[PDB]
Amino acid sequence: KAHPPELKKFMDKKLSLKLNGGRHVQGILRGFDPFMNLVIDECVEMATSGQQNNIGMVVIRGNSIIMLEALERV
Amino acid sequence: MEQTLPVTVYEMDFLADLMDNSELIRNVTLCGHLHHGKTCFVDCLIEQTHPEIRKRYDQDLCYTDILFTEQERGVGIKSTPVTVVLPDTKGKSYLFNIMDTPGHVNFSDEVTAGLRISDGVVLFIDAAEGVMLNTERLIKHAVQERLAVTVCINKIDRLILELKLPPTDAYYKLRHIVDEVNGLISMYSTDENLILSPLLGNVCFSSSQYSICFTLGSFAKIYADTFGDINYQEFAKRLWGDIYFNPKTRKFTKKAPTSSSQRSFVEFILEPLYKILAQVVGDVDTSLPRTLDELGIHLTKEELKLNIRPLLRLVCKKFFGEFTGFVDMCVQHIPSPKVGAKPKIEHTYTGGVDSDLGEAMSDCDPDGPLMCHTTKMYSTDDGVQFHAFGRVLSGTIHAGQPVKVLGENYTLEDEEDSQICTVGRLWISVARYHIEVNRVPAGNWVLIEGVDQPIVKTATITEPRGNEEAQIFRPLKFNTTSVIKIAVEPVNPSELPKMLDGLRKVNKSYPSLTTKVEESGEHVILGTGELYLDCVMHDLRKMYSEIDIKVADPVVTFCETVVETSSLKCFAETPNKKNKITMIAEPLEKGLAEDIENEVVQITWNRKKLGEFFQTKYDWDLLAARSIWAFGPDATGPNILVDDTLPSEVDKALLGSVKDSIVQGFQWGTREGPLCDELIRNVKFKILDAVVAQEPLHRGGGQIIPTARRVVYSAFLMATPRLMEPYYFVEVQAPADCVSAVYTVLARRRGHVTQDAPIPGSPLYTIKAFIPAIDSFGFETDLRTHTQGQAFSLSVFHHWQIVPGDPLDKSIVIRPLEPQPAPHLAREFMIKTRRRKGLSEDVSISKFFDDP
Amino acid sequence: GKSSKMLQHIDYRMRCILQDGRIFIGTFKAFDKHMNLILCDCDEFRKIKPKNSKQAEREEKRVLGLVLLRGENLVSMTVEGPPPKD
Amino acid sequence: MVQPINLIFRYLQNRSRIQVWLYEQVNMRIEGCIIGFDEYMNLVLDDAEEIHSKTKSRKQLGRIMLKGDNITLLQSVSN
Amino acid sequence: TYQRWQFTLPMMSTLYRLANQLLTDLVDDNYFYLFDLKAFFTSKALNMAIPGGPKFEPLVRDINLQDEDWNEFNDINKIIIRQPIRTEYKIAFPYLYNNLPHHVHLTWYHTPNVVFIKTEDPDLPAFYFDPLINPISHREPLPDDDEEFELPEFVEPFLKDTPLYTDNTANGIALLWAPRPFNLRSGRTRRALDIPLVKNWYREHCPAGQPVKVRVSYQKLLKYYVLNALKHRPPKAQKKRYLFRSFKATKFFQSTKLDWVEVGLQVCRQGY
Amino acid sequence: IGVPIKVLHEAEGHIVTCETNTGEVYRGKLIEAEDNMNCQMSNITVTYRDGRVAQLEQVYIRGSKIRFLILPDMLKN
RNA sequence: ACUCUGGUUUCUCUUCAGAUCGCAUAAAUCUUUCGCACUAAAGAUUUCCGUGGAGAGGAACAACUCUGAGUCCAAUUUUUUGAGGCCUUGCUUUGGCAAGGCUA
Repeated sequence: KAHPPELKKFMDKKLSLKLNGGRHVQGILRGFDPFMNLVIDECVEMATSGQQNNIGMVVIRGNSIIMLEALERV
Repeated sequence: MEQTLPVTVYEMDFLADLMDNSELIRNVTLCGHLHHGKTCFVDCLIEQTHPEIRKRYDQDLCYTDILFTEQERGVGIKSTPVTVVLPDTKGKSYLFNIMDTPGHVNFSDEVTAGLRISDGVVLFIDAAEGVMLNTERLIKHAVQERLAVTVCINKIDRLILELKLPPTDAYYKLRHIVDEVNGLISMYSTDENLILSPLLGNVCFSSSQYSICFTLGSFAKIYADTFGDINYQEFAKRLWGDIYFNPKTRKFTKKAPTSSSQRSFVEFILEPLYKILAQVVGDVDTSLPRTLDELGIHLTKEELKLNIRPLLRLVCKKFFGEFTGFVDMCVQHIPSPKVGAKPKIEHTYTGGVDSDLGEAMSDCDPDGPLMCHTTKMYSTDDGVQFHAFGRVLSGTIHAGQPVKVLGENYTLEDEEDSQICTVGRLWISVARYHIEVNRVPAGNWVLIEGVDQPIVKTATITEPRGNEEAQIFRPLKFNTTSVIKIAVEPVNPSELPKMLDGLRKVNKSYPSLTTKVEESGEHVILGTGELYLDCVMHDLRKMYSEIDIKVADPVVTFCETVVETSSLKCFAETPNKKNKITMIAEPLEKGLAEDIENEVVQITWNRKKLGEFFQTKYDWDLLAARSIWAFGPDATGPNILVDDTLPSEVDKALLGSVKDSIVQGFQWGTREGPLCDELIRNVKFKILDAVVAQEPLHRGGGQIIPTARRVVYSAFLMATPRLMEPYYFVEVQAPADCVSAVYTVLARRRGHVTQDAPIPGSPLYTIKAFIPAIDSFGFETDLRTHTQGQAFSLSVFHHWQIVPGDPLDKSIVIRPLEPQPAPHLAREFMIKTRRRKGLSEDVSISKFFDDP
Repeated sequence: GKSSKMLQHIDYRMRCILQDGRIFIGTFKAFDKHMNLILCDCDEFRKIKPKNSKQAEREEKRVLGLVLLRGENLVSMTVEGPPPKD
Repeated sequence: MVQPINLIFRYLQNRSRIQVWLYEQVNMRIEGCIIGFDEYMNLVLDDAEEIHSKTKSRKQLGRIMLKGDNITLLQSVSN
Repeated sequence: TYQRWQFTLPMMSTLYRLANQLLTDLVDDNYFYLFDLKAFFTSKALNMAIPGGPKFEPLVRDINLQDEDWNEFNDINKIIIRQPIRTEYKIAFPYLYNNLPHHVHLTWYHTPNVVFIKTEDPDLPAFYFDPLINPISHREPLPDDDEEFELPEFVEPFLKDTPLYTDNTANGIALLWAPRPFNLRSGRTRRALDIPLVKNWYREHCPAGQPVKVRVSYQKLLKYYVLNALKHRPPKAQKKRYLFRSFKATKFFQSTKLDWVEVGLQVCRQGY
Repeated sequence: IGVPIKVLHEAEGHIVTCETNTGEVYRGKLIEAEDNMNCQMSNITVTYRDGRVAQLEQVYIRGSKIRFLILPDMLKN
């Protein structure tokens, strides 16, 4: 038990993620954890106005994870 | 549907719904050597799927051997495909289009039929006997067939209880088996990704005799159920191999610690199995309850009072539960029909994958044109009607639909072989009790009923009034070639029409069976071996044509062959003297015949690729290799037609106007042969020159082809010819104490023991030989009789060798009942063939020549 | 000790109103400890539950098939009747 | 394979000023230098300040304890 | 009533050890190829003779060789002869090497060889690589240990306490391959006369170098067995009336117990 | 083993839809139906609550924001 | 682990059994078969040699061993809450309903 999420196929691939509060980010998955904490290397968050701000590698928790969409071939 | 089916764990509606899905159907064939355990493994699968059907304590419930010949003879006769829904390791339920092919080397035709209606092959290897001749042949054929492969190891109970090797030695034997399988794979594979290993998840360890199927993932999941909170995938990734486990660090170390830690697999997989099998089979009465409590299984007083073997089977079935590991491995390796649609279309489907119809077929969309394909044609219980069997590459075949069943030669230019029929009342692919259905989605295996009228060997059912630009799926290419011939005639000639109707039916039934009537009126039917033809007769005289038929003595289909070069230039002229062709014969360079016959040198390629492959590999002149005309008798034929006409004397365009006729004549001649009316192999007929008239009325047409055949026969006769006979490789597996008797038996059949070697881990050696097929009739009975029933052997036509003597030798007498000596074989063979075929008893070098 | 409260409504047509406000009426053929329900022949209606509606009884009714209602958004459930033979 | 826990531990050991977004509330987040983290996602942020993107105001609170449920995403910042 | 005989594994092992002299000590039934009941039935039905087996009168009268006159499919001047097809090669493949094989029972193909290394010394362990078994030549992308593949402290093999060998383990594994009464562990007490202790000897191939009288006796015994087997009409459904129990119910009979010698002497006097 | 997790694991290989708590409905082939409600599809059509529909070559929604899932009930009978 | 119809042995009778009724094997009659039938085959029939299934009755000692049955989870991913409030539009069953935009 205590298996991690499906981050092996999406690891090292540029894809988008939806975070809570209406947040949208795009980056490469550098790894995942068992509590849904994933590492987004070279992450860029798209604001509601249209502009995107690059925040670099960040840690995303699994509670506010809405859905991930692979932007490349998996 | 208002049908009737035996009780099953799944639901018939659920099965139909799963079939409607396009990416969850497993099209697999359980290829495996003779008596490896394939049929018993399918029986275990059925027993899990069908609760009512259970195996008897002594006689195994062979639910995949429907035919009586397979029921009593013991060896599997034909493939009984089963389509059943079984769960997986994770829990998702798939459906499997299994096809339990037989293991006999003679019955390789059914295996070849199965692969064209499947996406992957599950090779079966017996643990005790390792790889065998049939196993290696099936591996080579499957890899050449471009299908996924998943080797599984069965009969582990033999190692655990009969052979009694220690667990470390058991792992050593298993690793050697896997290494040999991988090495054999790499000999013919193309992509390096085609690797097999328990670490890669493409290996299963089963025991059909006791239902002990498992794998790394499944058995790690068994630990997970027993312990909990264990990462089954990652842990199983460390459960196999040379790495040893270190209890002190609670981690698996690549370098073996403590100097006494066995491999991970032996430590965790083999040990428990050994312990449980030893407790069940050796100490049941004393320590049966404690071991059962430790393992968790509970058995009632009645269940624990069984015999040792059924009790062991029950305990193993309780311990391992369902065969989840096999399904998981098949899902992992063998792709879905939609995933594998493109490889199938590229390989077997004709007309090209890049074509529009090819693209539609590759899409594998049920809402598309119907382009199904039926490999095998099964027979009804009564033996009157035939039920074609195949898998739908596209569309959805439904009962009562009108279809256009394209035959085995329904080309695009000449659709004359098409027969517009009305398929109807089709069932699902069950083993012992078929289940009806209304439609058949693209991907499932459909047993149509009504399209059997034009379906002789193989056919592709299409959609009438549409798909006008369609092709017929490529005809099957069998592993080995049939060389045995047997004339058959009814005892009472009154019932001849019944016997010939039965012969047509049995020709339809057996894929590789070849039947014909020669100029002598004999009803010759071919066949791979000896037991093959015995089964053919036991079906012909007792199932289809209930009359009694008399079968002559078996023979071997000899083939012509030229040794020396052409004696002189043969000047053959067409009727009315409008054309005068000339051809010079020459034997083909060694290896080129086997390269063409293996489809390596494919004339289908363009001029550049064929020219390069001829100038480089065959060392042919860059100008000589650029004038090839045809490929002898067949598309893949051992003869090469070369346009050796000098341009200074012969116009290229004028020769091209007769090029088609010349190629057709050369093909007909190479199919016929000048010596014994047999196929001519290992020759290179080159047209030295030719005279061609202008008008097509005078030149070509119906005059060039007979002149071409005459010139070909004259060229193949002028050059010193020699008959050839099939030599069948025999791999006798006998105890090392009896290998001397095996060598002694093969001495009296003009055959040399090519290689003797012991089986790694098994006391029985595996002697390999090459006995000519002509004198190989009954060799199995002698080998198993001179050894008091302790040796079994098989056969397969490896190659052809020249007859010891000379065919055109009029100085050698013959005898009616005395076997001709070694030097007097070729002339005797030629004379007896020309007499049996009823042709003229004399074939002189000036028979078909122009001057006589 | 018994646990028959989930088995009494199992296999019968129940109409459950979740926390989102929709009412799913279908054959409750699946259950679990986390409140995950399985509705065979389930119809979801978000306008109003039709119970003797004079103007209309089906408003915004969508058929799903094998609907899987998660237990995280479950609020309450109501039994409508027994299941059919098929 | 860089996990999120190892990256959070490296950001806590580096003492860099990182910004964390509120879970279910993107209008206001926190920013500061976290000295260490806990097992329940609660970190001890030194010189933490609440920055609201709607009003463009920053209110500093000092050494704060950020719970793992209130913070949804955390990114790197230069200041 | 003595209807069930279910003994423990060591008891059956001791019984087999005390009776291994009369047992044929076979493993695979393939050693009786073309010498089984089906083979004998096929030989008798085909008017042929297996050299090691019996021969009976033909089931169907066979016409003479001259009855046919050089038919197109029977011309000797066309058949290529390499080896003479013996009666064994015809009884083995009846459908391919015998014209008109009416009522010819087929025989089972070779079952896989039972490669069971029989024990020879109790001192050696149970699962040991015996010298008879051919040695295995010891010549895997194993993942590195740098990961965190750590197992819980409670994870252990299922039978860590259970040994891989036992005193009765080797003996128990021996009884797997044995004559049928030894193979089973629970049986019904058959009648004394219904247990032939010498049938397996006759059924096997005759011992080498036996005199002509012994070979003829073996052939006659095989003929009697084949006759009793081919005529094995299943028994009919009786009403299950016991003549002995009926006479016991009759008031004109008493019951007692006496030695077989005394009863035999009394029976001899009564017969006189 | 739950009945819903077993139906999600056995629902792989066929077409099904999954609606989240925010109204995002992704319909397609359930490539991965994990026990933690993680639904991974390939070439899934995702329609949001506003009405805009798009296609994703590989989408993966976590089980924390799962509202409902409609799969084919033919495998249940 | 709470309780519960449920003991085996043995004797007798009836009835059914084409299952290798029996991991054994005989006898007799007829029929066809060549003789000129212990030394012979085939087909059938019948009686024994003695079984299994079920039922019924009886006397010995087990009363529930047995088995079948009636009987420790608050901190992500479901059940110990991102929880409550503001405005607009159509109907107001003037309670509020459905949707959209915000503070939390």
